[PDB]
Amino acid sequence: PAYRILKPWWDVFTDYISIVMLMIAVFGGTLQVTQDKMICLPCKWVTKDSCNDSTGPTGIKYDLDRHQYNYVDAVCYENRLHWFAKYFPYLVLLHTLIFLACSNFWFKFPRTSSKLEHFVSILLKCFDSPWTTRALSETETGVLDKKEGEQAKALFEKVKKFRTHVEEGDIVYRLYMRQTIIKVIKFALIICYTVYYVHNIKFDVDCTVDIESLTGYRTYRCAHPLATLFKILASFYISLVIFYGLICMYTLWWMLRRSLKKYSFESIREESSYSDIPDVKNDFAFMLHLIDQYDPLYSKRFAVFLSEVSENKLRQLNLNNEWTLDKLRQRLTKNAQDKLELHLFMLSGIPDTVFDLVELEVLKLELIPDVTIPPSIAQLTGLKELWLYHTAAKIEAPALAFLRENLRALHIKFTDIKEIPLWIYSLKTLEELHLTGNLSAENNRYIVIDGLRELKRLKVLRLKSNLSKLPQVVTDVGVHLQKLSINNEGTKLIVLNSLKKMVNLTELELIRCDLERIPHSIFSLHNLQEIDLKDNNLKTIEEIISFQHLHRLTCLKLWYNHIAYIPIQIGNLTNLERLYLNRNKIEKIPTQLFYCRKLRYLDLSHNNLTFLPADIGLLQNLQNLAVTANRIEALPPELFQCRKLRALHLGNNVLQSLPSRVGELTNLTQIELRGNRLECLPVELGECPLLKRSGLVVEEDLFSTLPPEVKERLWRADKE
Amino acid sequence: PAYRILKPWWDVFTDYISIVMLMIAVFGGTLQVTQDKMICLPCKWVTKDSCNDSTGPTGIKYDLDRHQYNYVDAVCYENRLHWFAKYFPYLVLLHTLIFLACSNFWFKFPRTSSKLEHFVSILLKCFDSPWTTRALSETGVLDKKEGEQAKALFEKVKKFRTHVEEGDIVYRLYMRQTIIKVIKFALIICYTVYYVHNIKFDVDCTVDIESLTGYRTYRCAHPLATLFKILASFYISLVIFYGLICMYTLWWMLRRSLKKYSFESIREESSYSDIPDVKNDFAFMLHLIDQYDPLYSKRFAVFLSEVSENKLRQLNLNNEWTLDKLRQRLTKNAQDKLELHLFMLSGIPDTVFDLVELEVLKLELIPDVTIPPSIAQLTGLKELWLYHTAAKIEAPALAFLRENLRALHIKFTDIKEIPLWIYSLKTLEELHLTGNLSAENNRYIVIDGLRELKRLKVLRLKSNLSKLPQVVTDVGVHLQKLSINNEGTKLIVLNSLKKMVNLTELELIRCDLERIPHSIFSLHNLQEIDLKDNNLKTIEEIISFQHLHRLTCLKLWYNHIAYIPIQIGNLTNLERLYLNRNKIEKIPTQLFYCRKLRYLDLSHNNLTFLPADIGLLQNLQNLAVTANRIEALPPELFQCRKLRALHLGNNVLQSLPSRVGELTNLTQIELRGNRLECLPVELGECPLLKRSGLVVEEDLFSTLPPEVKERLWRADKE
Repeated sequence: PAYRILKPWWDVFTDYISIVMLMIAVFGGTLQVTQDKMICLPCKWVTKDSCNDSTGPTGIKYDLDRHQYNYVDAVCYENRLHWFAKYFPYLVLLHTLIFLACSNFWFKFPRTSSKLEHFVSILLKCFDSPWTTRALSETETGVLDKKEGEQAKALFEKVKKFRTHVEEGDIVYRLYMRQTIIKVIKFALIICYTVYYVHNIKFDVDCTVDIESLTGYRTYRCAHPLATLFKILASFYISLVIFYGLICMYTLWWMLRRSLKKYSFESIREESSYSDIPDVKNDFAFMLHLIDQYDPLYSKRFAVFLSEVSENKLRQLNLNNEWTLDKLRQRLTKNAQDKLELHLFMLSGIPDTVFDLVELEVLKLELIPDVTIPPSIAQLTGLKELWLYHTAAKIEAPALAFLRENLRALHIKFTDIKEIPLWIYSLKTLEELHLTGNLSAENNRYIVIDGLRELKRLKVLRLKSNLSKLPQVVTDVGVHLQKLSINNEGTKLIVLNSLKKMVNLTELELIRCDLERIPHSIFSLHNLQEIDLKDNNLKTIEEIISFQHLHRLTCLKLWYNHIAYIPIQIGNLTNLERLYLNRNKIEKIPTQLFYCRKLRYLDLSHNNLTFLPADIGLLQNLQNLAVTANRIEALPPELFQCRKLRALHLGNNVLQSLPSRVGELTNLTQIELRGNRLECLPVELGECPLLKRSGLVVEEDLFSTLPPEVKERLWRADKE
Repeated sequence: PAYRILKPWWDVFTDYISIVMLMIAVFGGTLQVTQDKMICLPCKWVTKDSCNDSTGPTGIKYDLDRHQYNYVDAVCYENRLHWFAKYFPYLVLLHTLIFLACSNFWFKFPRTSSKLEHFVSILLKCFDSPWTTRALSETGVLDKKEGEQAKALFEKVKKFRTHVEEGDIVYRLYMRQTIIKVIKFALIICYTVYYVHNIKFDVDCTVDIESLTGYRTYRCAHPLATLFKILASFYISLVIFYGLICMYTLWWMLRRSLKKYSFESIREESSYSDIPDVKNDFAFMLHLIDQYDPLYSKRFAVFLSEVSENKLRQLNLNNEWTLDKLRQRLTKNAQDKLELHLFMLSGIPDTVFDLVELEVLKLELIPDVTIPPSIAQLTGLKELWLYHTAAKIEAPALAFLRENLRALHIKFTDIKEIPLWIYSLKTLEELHLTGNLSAENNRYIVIDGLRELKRLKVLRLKSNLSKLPQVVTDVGVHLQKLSINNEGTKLIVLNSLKKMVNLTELELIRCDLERIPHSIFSLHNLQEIDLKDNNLKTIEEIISFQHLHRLTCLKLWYNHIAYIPIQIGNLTNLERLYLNRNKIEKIPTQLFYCRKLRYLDLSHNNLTFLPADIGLLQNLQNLAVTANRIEALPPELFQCRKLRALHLGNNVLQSLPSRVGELTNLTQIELRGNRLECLPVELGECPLLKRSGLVVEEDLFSTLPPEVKERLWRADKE
């Protein structure tokens, strides 16, 4: 079958030498059996127990009939002919048979026969893999048949299983080594003893077989016809045995000096450049040096298929066949900005059809190990946002230039600096960046982001890296930043009075920065209009008067802090358009906060607030408000003065009764009252047009107290 | 075994000769084993160890028993008979076996055998290819799968050619085998024909055994000597024949130098020039196949040919794409033209030339494409887009396009992706260019043929131009519209543009001027101007625009203009003006002196007020001040009745003035992004405005009276 490739050249030569020696053995045996005789004649005069050997001549007569000739020849042949010459063909036959047995014993031993057949078959079908040729075709990738992809995946699995199963055995090598050694030693024996005894084949033989009572003679001389022929046959046989021994020594040295238990594949990965080709362990690399002696092409083809880069490409082609464009545009979803976005999570790579999703607007990556980005992403022109999460993705120069002028927002969440690609700074049209993952590492701080300056158009910079310091580079790029945002996730952000350098900062948001106060740099940042200081642990905030520097100060947030009182100086902060001070420890409300006549949106939930002053109606321009989880017990009438108010959130308070003045508020749309000890509700609450039952967040039992007309009105307003 | 085709006629003849030689050797060996003896008679009258041999006849009695006769016969046969005469059949057997071994060793040599089986298996399937028959028939329906198999066969042929042409092993082995056969035949002719005289029927032996026999000389008859003589004569004749054949083959191999295959006959007959000579160890195989049957060599040359591979790829692509899928993919572009666009295809499917309804064709990364005369079958085409698609043209296609192409879009990553024959067009009017073409010492040389477009009237140069080219300046003496976008590169004109007095609309996008050059003032015929993203901060140069007596539209948006110079009041001819994404904060009253103004965009600015002169612009129809800081709408805004779309989003509007219903002509308004509180009830009297034109949220929509809600739903519905 395929066993021809197992045998090296020196196996063919030895097999044919064995065939020739077996043939001469058979011919010698069949000739020696039916025709070998020994013609003996008596010696009349015997000198020194040996034959004397000393009118027309006459024939001597010995008075012996033919039957006596037969008897004496038989006896002389039986006793006085060397057993070496008599049994030559059978000895040669035995030597050839045992040589054949040693040659093919492993072929007939079922322990290793399974390994041999499995290895040769798998090598054949891997040399027959169309994927192997395509792997060296590149020495851009095409497409693999989905069925051929399945076949190649199954072949990969079977090859890995066979490697693990066979690299551990280590018996075939031992068997062939033993066979080689046995062949060498047996050749040595049959070249020593045969040549030692070869002179014993003589044409004439003197036998004194000591038979007189039946013959009357003592010594006899005999001619054996086949002595010349048998000597020639023995010479040819021992010459062939010498050749066999030469082959045995060659094979033994080749196997011993090579040390072929490990195969390095040192040329193929140096020529095809596939470093991901692992070396072969014992009982396997010997099987591969054998094939190399037959043909190294099979070795190269099999090593290419054992390569891991080949595995990556085959798996990527399987994925490319696996995904379809229609289902991709089906799964495309609206992101937090309601733009067409599909989060790429738990995916090793990217199918090649998805790069036809030209309508993609926002992208999100997650758990993708360094996927290659072909310029086919250039089809996805609308992609203005990207969310990088734990992915060291790799792009191509056309795709790089495409995303340079097609990306305006970006969101990086890297577990390491290497996960952020180096050519991101060439994407200079980027204006919104969202960084995550610690880059404030020791002795390499802010070195990679030194290229953030080069993003000249960077205008929104969201940072979550436990920033304990404001970088000089981030400060310099921040002079043209319109909105900077830093999330210290509990770490103490420090500015070293360098935040004031970013004068053109139109908005700023610091989350969990543990500032506990507002330095003069923030006040010196006059362009701030939207500001947040969440989880800064602020205790005293009376310095917000310096926020008067912010002439167009609109939104101010100091929520999630230790704040327990509100400065009277916030009265001079009339510019405040939006405010968010929840999750603090404030217990009262001062009359000065009501001077922020531009205030429109508010949130002061989860505080110890216990009353609502009469000047709340002075803040008419409010439209949304949240005061959940406080100590408010009654609704003052002035609270109902804010007619243009639309949304409310007043949960988890100690309120007990609801004044009918809530009916005065016509513009109300949503209101939260769940978490309060109310018993009866005024009917006027159901006279607000924009307010509906869905807008009215309140307990069901209190709603049952209202007239059924109010219930019907709320439901029928909810219907349309 | 398919190796029978590997055997030339002389190989089979040598095989038959060796078979006959083996048969006669076996016959001689078995007969010599069974019957070869000598019958000896002693000579009583001996002269000089020679038989002198000098009343009815009486027999001679030599006083010898039978066993003595047997003994003396054996002795003389062993001693006084020539070894060659006795061992002739075994020498013959040795010669036959070694001849067979020299015949088969290369077949039995695994190194050569692997290559031989690989070559024969590849050649058989090449002769079996379903595409070889078609290709040699043409010297047409092709299933996709058979095309895949043909391409795989091309790949395997290339692999084998790369792998084995380095060999030079089988040739050397066969040369050595032929040399060995020839020299061995010569030796076994010489020594045999010399010693053949030794075979005689009768021999004389003076074996000198007298102590046992008592005689001097013995004459023995060998019965089989005549038979062995006949066998030897037949065998030597056979050896002569074998040597003739071997020497003929050796000379023939040493005559034509089979190491290189000229490979010119088929390339000249079937017209496939890309069938070059194969190397050593491959020209050997091709020569041997030629010896057997050159039909298989011709069937292999096609898949060695490179025109064949390209034709097979083209055939596979054309079969892959059908008319129905192309008509399904036929869409409409933004120019209201029926548009079919193709991207990253190997070639041109020829089923496309039945869709005459196509008007705009777009090519993108479709390499090695030539434009066939079949495009004359498609006359409805009017725009061609070549995006990094280096295309060559055939004569009828270019002739048809010269009278049937009007607008051309060329996008290139390199100069050579621009075909040089495009200049010969004479009905081409609109041209759009995409790609850098600046150069050092040879700047703007590819476009030296741009002059050859005398029908060019509309031009667009997005070519990374740091300078205005000379040839474009020359060709500008007949253009109508010139579009320039240097992709942020600063544009240099420097008195090289004013010659184009025929220009009516000039667009300078991202030219990075930062200030308007003087030459543009020579364009009296200029009517619509754009200077987007040119970092313009001072725009006083418009004082010279009084020369432009038809200056109707203007756009200076995406710049850094801090203020509006009052001289705008002189440009009454302006009817539209877009100035968004600028740093302007105040609006001088002279801006409202251009009563012809109808459209205006002031988005993304530092504006905080609307002057009461806004009503002086009665012709105004559309406005966009989105992302500004306007607090309230002065009722003068409502003076302009023919307002038709307003964009007030992302502003600080607190309430909508009740005069909203006065503007009957209004068709859209934007109010999301503004600090609005309640929509006025007058919003219910809008004649043409609908919910589609009402850009506002549902929570502010609920403030509308339910009658207004019903009216808005009905207007949106139909």
